[PDB]
Amino acid sequence: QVQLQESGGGLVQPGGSLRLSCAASGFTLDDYAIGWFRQAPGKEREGVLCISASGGSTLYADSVKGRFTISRDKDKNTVYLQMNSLKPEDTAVYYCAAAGRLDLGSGYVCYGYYGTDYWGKGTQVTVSS
Amino acid sequence: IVRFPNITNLCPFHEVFNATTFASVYAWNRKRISNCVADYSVIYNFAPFFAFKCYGVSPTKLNDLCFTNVYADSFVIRGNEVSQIAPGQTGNIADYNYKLPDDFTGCVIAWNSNKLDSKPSGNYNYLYRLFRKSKLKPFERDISTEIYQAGNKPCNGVAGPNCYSPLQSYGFRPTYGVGHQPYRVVVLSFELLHAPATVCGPKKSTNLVKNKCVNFNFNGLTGTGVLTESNKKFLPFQQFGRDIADTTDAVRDPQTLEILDITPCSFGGVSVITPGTNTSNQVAVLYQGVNCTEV
Amino acid sequence: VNLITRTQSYTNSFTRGVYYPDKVFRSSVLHSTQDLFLPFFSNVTWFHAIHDNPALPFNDGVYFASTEKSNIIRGWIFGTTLDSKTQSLLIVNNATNVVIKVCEFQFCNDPFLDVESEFRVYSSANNCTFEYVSQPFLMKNLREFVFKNIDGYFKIYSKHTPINLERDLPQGFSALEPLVDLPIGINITRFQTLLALHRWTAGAAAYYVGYLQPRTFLLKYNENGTITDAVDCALDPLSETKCTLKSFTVEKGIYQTSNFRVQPTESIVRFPNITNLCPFHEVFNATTFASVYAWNRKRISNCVADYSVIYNFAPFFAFKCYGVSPTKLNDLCFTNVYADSFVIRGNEVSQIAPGQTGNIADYNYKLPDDFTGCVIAWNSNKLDSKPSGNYNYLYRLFRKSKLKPFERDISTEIYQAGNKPCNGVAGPNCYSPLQSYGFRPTYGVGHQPYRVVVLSFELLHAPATVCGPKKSTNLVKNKCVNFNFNGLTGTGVLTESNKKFLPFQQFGRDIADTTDAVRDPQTLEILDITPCSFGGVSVITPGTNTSNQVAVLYQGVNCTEV
Amino acid sequence: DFTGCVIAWNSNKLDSKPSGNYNYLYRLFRKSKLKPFERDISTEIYQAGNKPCNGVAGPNCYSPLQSYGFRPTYGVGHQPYRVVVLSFELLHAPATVCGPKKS
Ligand SMILES: *[C@@H]1O[C@H](CO)[C@@H](O)[C@H](O)[C@H]1NC(C)=O
Ligand SMILES: *[C@@H]1O[C@H](CO)[C@@H](O)[C@H](O)[C@H]1NC(C)=O
Repeated sequence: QVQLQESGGGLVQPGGSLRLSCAASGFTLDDYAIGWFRQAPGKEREGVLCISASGGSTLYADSVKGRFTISRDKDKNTVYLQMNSLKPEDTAVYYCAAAGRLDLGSGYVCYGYYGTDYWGKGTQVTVSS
Repeated sequence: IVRFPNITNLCPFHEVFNATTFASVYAWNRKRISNCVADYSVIYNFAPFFAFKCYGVSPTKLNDLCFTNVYADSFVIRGNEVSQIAPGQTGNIADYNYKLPDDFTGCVIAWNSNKLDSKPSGNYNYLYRLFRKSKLKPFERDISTEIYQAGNKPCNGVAGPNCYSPLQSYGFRPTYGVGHQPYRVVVLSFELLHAPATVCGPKKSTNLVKNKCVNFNFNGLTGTGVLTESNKKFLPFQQFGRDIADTTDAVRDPQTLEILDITPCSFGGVSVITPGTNTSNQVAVLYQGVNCTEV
Repeated sequence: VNLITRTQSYTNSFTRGVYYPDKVFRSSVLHSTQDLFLPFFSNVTWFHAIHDNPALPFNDGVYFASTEKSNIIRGWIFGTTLDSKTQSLLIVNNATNVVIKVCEFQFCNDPFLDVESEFRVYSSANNCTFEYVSQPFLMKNLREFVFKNIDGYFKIYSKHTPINLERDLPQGFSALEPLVDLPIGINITRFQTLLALHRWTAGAAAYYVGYLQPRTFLLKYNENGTITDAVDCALDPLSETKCTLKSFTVEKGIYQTSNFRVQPTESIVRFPNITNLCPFHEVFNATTFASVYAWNRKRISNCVADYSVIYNFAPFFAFKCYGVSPTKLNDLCFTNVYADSFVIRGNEVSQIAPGQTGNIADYNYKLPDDFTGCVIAWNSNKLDSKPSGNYNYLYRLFRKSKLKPFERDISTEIYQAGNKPCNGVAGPNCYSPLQSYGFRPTYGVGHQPYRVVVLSFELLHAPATVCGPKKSTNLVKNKCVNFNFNGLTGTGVLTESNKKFLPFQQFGRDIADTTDAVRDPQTLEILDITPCSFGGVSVITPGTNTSNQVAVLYQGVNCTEV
Repeated sequence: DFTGCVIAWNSNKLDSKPSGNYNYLYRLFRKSKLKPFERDISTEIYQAGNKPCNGVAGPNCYSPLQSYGFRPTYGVGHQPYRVVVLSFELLHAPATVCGPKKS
């Protein structure tokens, strides 16, 4: 029922721009924290960026702060990623992931990192360098 | 002989009783079933439960009565909270997730789900409401998610002091006790004969007989009569057609569009002709106004 | 946008609009029914729209007719005011299906189809109650439809007939066949019809609209069950003869059809005698209000109670009444009025209501749960409060049992709450069941003193004495009029009674066990009663094979009154 | 054609316990309806299927004896009630029952 499919990518020169989007179909959780992940060949996959679902509290990683822009639209239940000024170390296998929000301490808190329920097939983003 | 309507559809009990996924208790899935024939004997073959639990009707008496609409509410709850699924119940689920009117006329089927809703790490996709300002009204659900406030100061969108989240994630494990195992619950509610009914069992209209004096209860009409073929042109949607005496003479069938005629069964009077009793005991019997063939 | 104009001509109805009253087959018989129909030779508004106030009233039902062949007409809308404040019907036709909705849509001045959108029809739907989908109805021709709403049930009948090149409605007969019934159940006072125009483009349309009335009809089924002729029962006396005799042919002779009477026109009002006016000024404002434990009670009778001037006596907000209405107190008439004025606490103002319990209720002042009257409470902090603190007001605190309705307690003593007798000394387990109210101008709203006046009205069990100044307009002297006299409903033509009703007499019984002289309580006048003129109607006519001319004879009445 | 007196009083004060009173049972299933003023004490496994029940309450095997649940917190219609009914046999034989009328 729940499926995560991504679109976009390719090979661009350094300093270029790309648009990546992963569409969530059949999602039913009321509160959830979807995340985007990347994994270069030879390195462990790590969290990149995520925002809250209720109001959109944006969070970023240090290495992609500013250069990565995200937006979540509830009309299509699809999250869109904007990347500009791409650099050679950004070449990796990029994935989209979806997971529910943690419920501890009687509050609404969105958590990423590991422990993700669902994942996408992934895409390849390469920099000519 | 008897009457039944033209229902040929089969009610879809396969999709509701098993769909490899269940909605949460706070947001219970509700489906309406109508305009079909419901076979409740095949329900046992879809879910691994023990026995039915019906209040307004009996489990063995669901294939005879004809209802207008059927409502099916499906969810998954904890093992010990199944007791809270009963008329006039009190508890977290009773007044915060699912409330039932005290005049419930239906059935409830609950059965364990330890082999599908339990994980070694721990299931967390099922949540139930914990805090609510007021008790839930009958047949009412809550979907809105917000930050519950139990203090004078506003929560202001931050779960600080006197700020809580009324959505607790269920903890399901394969090593948990029986009262904590996840259980699938389906509640079926029936509507009595207020509108033309649409859901009941497929018993023929007694395979309409011909050329015989017959008793009958046609759609609540009790009587007797002789039924024959018809040569009258009933317009597309007539059900009963009367005479000068305002009594029916030509009729349709709610199980097959046929036109038939009604006559009264033959009857008459009996007269006895005797000589004087002082003469002899021999008598003669005469049937008034009847041909000497039927007698 | 406003882009359509409309013109209205008028024509006769001829003999059209007879639908199968019941879905029952008959053969070669005549059936008399009573239902809604279009009365024959009635009034028809030929509408012609061209590219406007499409606010066409609905009444009880609607008969619609059209002769266009381009399928320009589509759907219908029904409602009572057709805004977002009330629900409305959304029967819209389509070449594929048909959809009906009920919701508080916002229709503009002229809903229409863009053609395939209905945004101009309505902006949005907020609180919807019903939806329905089915097969469409509409499929050189004359198309007739009849829509009605009985017992919350919406029924449509239709017929498509072939017509030659004829300017007006053709004669003959054509039955209407039922198509649809739905359970909507709303009030609908008017309806509109929608048109579809491509884009815009010029267009024209024409149709006929009529309203129906509940009448008694007679119908003739042929040998196949198709209606070929019908006869009205309230068109002309010959039709009445046909309906009574139950045939389509009337032979030479004289027949009796029905009776005639003179209908009443007005009504006559006869109130009790009036000489004085009620002294309302000595109760609401007297610079003195009795204590709650010992409340005053004033009896008001034999006067006119002008409740309108009550607002000018005390600075209160509004009345509150249980068995009567504050604005309707000037019409109903009561034999007795009781006034109970007292002073209570601000929070105790809410403690005067049937089915309530409190310290004041069961110990000071009690009223029956069937109380019929009004209560008026107003703050008096500027008169009953002192800087030192008011001390005159007292209220009872202890009592052995609850007070019965309309019971007061004034007797004082030393309440005993112990086994030993009090012996007249307030020592241990001996208290005083009378505490003084503490009133100060610096206290809160709920602790400020409040003056409460309770007015209790007695129903019409005795001769009435207290009510408003209703004029007893004399019922002229020669009018067939009805009369309502203290529960007696009657009718007749009524002169002045010369009869000598001695002062005790109020009603006059005739030989036939009925009144023939009545009494007005406002002025001691007895009135003579006779029945309104009435008689029978007969019809004299030759055989129907000769002519339809008839003569009407009214029995026993000269040509002077109808 | 009943003629007689009926006296009913709520006895929730003595027939209700905190644990729940199951003292009273009712028959739920029966092959045929009951004649007037007839009881039924016989207890057996009701059979609702073609196969015999064989004394085992399995499939299509029910118990026509269901225990009542009486509690003091239940609704008025759910509270236990005690009913005493008096029925009279009229004069067909030498009458035996009547009040103290002096001869
Ligand atoms: C039709 O309606 C008009 C408008 O009131 C009226 O003046 C006219 O007399 C009516 N026609 C007939 C035949 O009554
Ligand atoms: C009635 O039907 C018969 C055949 O069904 C036909 O011959 C006859 O003409 C019909 N009646 C009329 C008045 O047309």
